[PDB]
Amino acid sequence: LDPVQKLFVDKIREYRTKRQTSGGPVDAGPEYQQDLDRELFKLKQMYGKADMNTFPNFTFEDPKFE
Amino acid sequence: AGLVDDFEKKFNALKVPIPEDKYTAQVDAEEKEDVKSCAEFLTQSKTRIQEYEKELEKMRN
Repeated sequence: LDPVQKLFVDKIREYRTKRQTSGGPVDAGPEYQQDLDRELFKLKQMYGKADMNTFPNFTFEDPKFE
Repeated sequence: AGLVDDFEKKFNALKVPIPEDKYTAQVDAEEKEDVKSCAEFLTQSKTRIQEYEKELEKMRN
């Protein structure tokens, strides 16, 4: 069935129409960004604000003795 | 993937120093109470053991 898979089609032609439009808050309106900023900030919370985009450096350290 | 690769090259390249420590004076805090063992009772004891065990024979007679 391809009235069915016309509609798999029909959405998939807007797989391509939107995907080759752009997609995001695009073909779609601002809405996405207005969350997006906050939701990706939550990801910043999900890692802590330890910059998930700077290569980390590492501890050089000593425990105690006498 | 510039980030990945940046960190990838960095990780591939990334080689830690090793830790800090400081009580390798314990090596020598040993040698002091390493001569205490020696001097004090190394020598004392041989000396003392000599006269005594020797001191067994003659008074065993």
